Amino acid sequence: RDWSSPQQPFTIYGNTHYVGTGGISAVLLSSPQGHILVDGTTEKGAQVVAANIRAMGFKLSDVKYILSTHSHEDHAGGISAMQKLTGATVLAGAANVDTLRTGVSPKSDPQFGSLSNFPGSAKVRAVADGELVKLGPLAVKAHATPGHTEGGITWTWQSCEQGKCKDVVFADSLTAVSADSYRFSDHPEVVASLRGSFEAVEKLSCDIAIAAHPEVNDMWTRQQRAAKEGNSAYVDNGACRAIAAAGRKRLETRLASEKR
Ligand SMILES: Nc1ccc(C(=O)O)c(S)c1
Ligand SMILES: [Zn+2]
Ligand SMILES: [Zn+2]
Repeated sequence: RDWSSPQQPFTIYGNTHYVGTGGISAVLLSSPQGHILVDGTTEKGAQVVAANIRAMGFKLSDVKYILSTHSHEDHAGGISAMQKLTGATVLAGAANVDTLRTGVSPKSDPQFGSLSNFPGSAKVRAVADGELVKLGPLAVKAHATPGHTEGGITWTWQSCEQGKCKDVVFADSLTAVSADSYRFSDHPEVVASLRGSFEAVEKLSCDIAIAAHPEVNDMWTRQQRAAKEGNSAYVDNGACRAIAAAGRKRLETRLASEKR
């Protein structure tokens, strides 16, 4: 389950398909009028994501938007390659646009000093908090969830099967992690951003959460459960509350560790 590893794709609910690697989520939201891809995985992973989309019966040229959670190599490293293969427009939070274009994270990032660069993408555009991305019948909402990065976005939509619908959340990372030289306690904007994000995420309408690191919401345990129980195994309307709680715990543990 490495970040670049092959992973046979699978449908989670309705027109929501997992097309990522063994270790990094990517989702295709499909329609007869064209598709939206969420995240690219790693640079090597782009070849996995591309093959996975085709394996689910879709054409790369029909992917019209690529949505970015955040601009680190594990989630975004494959975006540039996928953008070239698809012709899609890449959408991201305002403060991560430059990072996606250059593939270099800025000094505001708590991990700055310890991050690896990744390939810069063409056709990157900003979206605002609350903004709707529409493609034919698809409607995906952007939710600003900064803190791990300034431009982090958590993306939400509804998928349906014969009129039975579920709220799906592609949850950005909410993790307080840094270079050795960084003190969160010295950076009130980052702390406040993280805390606002925990609050936003624990309030989302959230039947099915797909975390950018899939194990954050136990994707592989759920998939194994789904073999007998069906796709209700992915459904858990407390999952966003739980992702937020774990984010809060990681930050509180970190701030305690920093006390003089
Ligand atoms: N070192 C870390 C930890 C956590 C994440 C994350 O996405 O939560 C990343 S990219 C890097
Ligand atoms: Zn990250
Ligand atoms: Zn990550």
